[PDB]
Amino acid sequence: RRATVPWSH
Amino acid sequence: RRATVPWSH
Amino acid sequence: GAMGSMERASLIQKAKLAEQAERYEDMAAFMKGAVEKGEELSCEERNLLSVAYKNVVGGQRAAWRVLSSIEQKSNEEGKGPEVREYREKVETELQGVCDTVLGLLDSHLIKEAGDAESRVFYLKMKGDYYRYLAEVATGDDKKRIIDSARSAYQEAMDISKKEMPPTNPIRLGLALNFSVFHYEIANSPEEAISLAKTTFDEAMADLHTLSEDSYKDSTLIMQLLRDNLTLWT
Amino acid sequence: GAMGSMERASLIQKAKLAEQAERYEDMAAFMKGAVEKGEELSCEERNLLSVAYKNVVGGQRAAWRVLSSIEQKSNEEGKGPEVREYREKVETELQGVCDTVLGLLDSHLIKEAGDAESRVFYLKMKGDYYRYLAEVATGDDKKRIIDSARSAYQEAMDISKKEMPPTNPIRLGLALNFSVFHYEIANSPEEAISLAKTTFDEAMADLHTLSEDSYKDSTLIMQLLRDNLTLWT
Ligand SMILES: C=CC(C)(C)OC[C@H]1O[C@H](O[C@@H]2C3=C([C@H](C)COC(C)=O)C[C@H](O)[C@]3(C)/C=C3/[C@@H](COC)CC[C@H]3[C@@H](C)[C@H]2O)[C@H](O)[C@@H](O)[C@@H]1O
Ligand SMILES: C=CC(C)(C)OC[C@H]1O[C@H](O[C@@H]2C3=C([C@H](C)COC(C)=O)C[C@H](O)[C@]3(C)/C=C3/[C@@H](COC)CC[C@H]3[C@@H](C)[C@H]2O)[C@H](O)[C@@H](O)[C@@H]1O
Ligand SMILES: [Mg+2]
Ligand SMILES: [Mg+2]
Ligand SMILES: [Mg+2]
Ligand SMILES: [Mg+2]
Ligand SMILES: [Mg+2]
Ligand SMILES: [Mg+2]
Repeated sequence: RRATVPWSH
Repeated sequence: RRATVPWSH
Repeated sequence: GAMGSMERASLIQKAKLAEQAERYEDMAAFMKGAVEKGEELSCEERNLLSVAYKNVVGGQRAAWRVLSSIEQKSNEEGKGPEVREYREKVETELQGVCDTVLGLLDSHLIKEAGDAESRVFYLKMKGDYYRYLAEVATGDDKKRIIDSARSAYQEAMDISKKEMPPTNPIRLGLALNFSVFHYEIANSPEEAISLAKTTFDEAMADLHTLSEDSYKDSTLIMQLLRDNLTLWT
Repeated sequence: GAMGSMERASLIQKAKLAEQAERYEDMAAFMKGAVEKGEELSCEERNLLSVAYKNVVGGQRAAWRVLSSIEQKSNEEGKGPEVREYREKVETELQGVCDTVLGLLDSHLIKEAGDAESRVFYLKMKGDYYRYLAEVATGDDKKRIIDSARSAYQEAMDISKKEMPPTNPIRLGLALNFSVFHYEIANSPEEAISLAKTTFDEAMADLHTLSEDSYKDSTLIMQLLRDNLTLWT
């Protein structure tokens, strides 16, 4: 899916 | 690592 | 309890939704509420209970191991109370979850469980959660915690050998976990290896009696026994 | 707050331990306690705050999407209140975390942030957490929630264009997220694509000024912009 930042994990 | 059951995830 | 006003069936339904959503704390809280309705659990419901709490305590144990490793390094030859404090916080939370599970088993799942498949399941869980307590224990009660795990596993083993075929998945998983208990809690690697090997071999000899679906279930846990034997030898 | 008795430095240290242990709820609680000490945050501390809360809300959003999808299917042509109730429970918890983050930003991180790198960072976070509120909103305030996200992102954009080079990672990440806001919240895919493309191209032209380490930082976020453009075209 499309990216946003920060990301999780 | 060594296995036990149930496992997580 | 906070789940006392929710219908049993709704708690079970929500536990299944929580499992799909990977919300394991919620899943465990829903299953605790279902247990506290006072009725026996079905096989599927027992499985939900065990998966929910394993996921909760598994995250806590993994975090405890990370923090313990940092604490060990910080106490070697060559930064204040914070690492110990935070390891203790995680430890206390983990102990609380184990105490909760053990309390559900003692009030009153085990005493009402008469069929082998339910009694062995709950006694295995009792051994597992005393084992998790033993992983973090250091005080005057450590030996009693280890013996509580051993005693629960041993009763489950005795019933399983009398009442279940050697390929029964609960029997196999019990043996897998009791073998790990021997290896890394009781300092008995030879007993751990002997249990895993005899369990594997006896299950192999009984596979011919199974349908394709039962064969798949049993061989999956057998592969875990083999994986552990490969690691240990 | 429950962290009021712990030293600021100890909260920061424990947030870093929690990050290593993958205990993101704890990490976020420690960082909230550090913010509430009332002192400005360093760059590293801002990063810890944003990672902690993103991991918390990310799990909630993922769970909300699973439950929403089940609820949608259960309302198609062709099982009681439980799915809606549990989706609402997760939704309310998510909204609570967003409100907490927005409250930290409003009391008083944004008003004390004078340097571009801190002000843009906090305004981006404000846009992000209003955006998460917008993902679940349906009432009379939905348009105002969307505009609150837009207004925060726009102020951050205006500062970032005046005060930061086009390769600055905060500027790039702001553009990435504001572009996603345009695409999937504001129903403005053309604006989303135009923002991602101009941001990517302007950063490409400024890479020559960077060291190897800064080059690596900037190109990582540029690749996310390119990934989104590839998905959208
Ligand atoms: C957990 C926190 C610790 C370990 C302290 O730091 C995490 C990372 O913080 C820095 O990265 C930031 C950063 C990330 C980078 C893209 C990671 O890729 C590197 C190495 O660039 C992802 C994280 O979500 C974070 C903190 C968040 C943001 C967004 C914040 O929107 C309010 C805007 C873009 C980006 C910027 C701020 C990056 O500058 C370092 O430079 C990294 O080295 C380090 O991994
Ligand atoms: C989340 C729960 C739901 C979806 C209801 O069920 C999970 C699984 O429950 C059953 O598996 C059990 C089972 C697992 C199997 C090894 C999964 O491999 C299959 C398909 O055999 C892993 C789980 O930890 C669980 C519930 C736990 C145990 C241990 C419990 O110790 C107290 C003993 C061994 C094993 C037994 C009980 C398996 O019989 C089904 O047969 C599976 O099909 C299904 O995936
Ligand atoms: Mg009823
Ligand atoms: Mg202790
Ligand atoms: Mg020997
Ligand atoms: Mg002080
Ligand atoms: Mg709602
Ligand atoms: Mg067009």
